[PDB]
Amino acid sequence: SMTSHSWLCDGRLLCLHDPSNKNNWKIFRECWKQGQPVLVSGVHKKLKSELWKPEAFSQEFGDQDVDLVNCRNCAIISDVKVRDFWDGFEIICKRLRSEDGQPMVLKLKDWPPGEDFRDMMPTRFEDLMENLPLPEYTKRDGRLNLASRLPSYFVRPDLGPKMYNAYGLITAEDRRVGTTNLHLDVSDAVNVMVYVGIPIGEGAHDEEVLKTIDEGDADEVTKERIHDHKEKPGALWHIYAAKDAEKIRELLRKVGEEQGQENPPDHDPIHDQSWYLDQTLRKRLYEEYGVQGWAIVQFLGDAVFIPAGAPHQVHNLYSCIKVAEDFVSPEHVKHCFRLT
Ligand SMILES: CS(=O)(=O)N(CC(N)=O)C1CCCCC1
Ligand SMILES: [Cl-]
Ligand SMILES: [Cl-]
Ligand SMILES: [Cl-]
Ligand SMILES: [Cl-]
Ligand SMILES: [Mn+2]
Repeated sequence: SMTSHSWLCDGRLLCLHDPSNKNNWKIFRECWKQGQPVLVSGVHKKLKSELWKPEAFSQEFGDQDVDLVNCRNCAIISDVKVRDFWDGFEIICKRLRSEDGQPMVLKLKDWPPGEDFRDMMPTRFEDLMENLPLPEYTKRDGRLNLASRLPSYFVRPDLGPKMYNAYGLITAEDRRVGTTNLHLDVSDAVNVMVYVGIPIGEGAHDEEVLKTIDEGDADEVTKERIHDHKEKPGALWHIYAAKDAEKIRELLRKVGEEQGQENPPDHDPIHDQSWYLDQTLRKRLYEEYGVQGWAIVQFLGDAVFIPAGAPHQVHNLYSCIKVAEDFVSPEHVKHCFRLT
């Protein structure tokens, strides 16, 4: 039977089933006011799937100049063609190699650049914006989005959306690394998985993906989405309540000191965007500071709602294309106020 919703993270995470259901707000707003993230599945079935393929991005935009990051060591690969990234998205033997001769795990940095998404890709922009869930919250001019309505006493988000493109992490050592490191945003955001690329050549890399999800602390119902429904998993997220950010800063100041970093006692390890919380650090956060998070596996077509001020990190299981839009809900506008 079709149902309006279900629960993940043992009842702590709302999962809405129909992205275009006009009654979603009634269930959504109760969870959202308490500072929880929310998941909405099925957004891929609303989109024009031909507009979101890596081969199309390569063919249409391949000649533009970009920087990449090596996700294993944070090295920057300067001033290469965007086709050098896209043509290795799923075919492993086409990927740029490190000195060791291994194919690199790469992230495409700031592409499209700044606020240029709408100008460069007007048809993609239309397809996405017209199919975002909770549109009174997420559309540029929706009635519950205060972005366009606030004075300069509030930090206003840039014009979006922003695209996030990166390969999947592969090895046991890769389990300890992030695609995007732990950080927080002063605005709310919705992040949609529009494409998951399962590669070929080293195409049989299914079992380390399971160990990563398991060690990632994913719930039993989330593991049933793979084994029972054969949905494509993109990325493993950890999200923490805005109210726990200072306890996370205290853990990361202590670990920094243990590892011989030499940091003033007030510096901000979350703003630095330099940490990924691996299994050891997440267990220590829980045991020593009493802080619990949400471990979320974002499948193809899943939209993750991230509350303003909530620390979060992203670990790609396979190659992913994500598109995110910022918004300012009245529930969380305190997070972007420039005084007290
Ligand atoms: C110190 S901070 O965490 O960077 N911060 C203060 C601010 N004025 O932006 C806000 C960040 C969003 C959540 C509420 C706090
Ligand atoms: Cl809050
Ligand atoms: Cl376009
Ligand atoms: Cl809505
Ligand atoms: Cl990062
Ligand atoms: Mn973010």
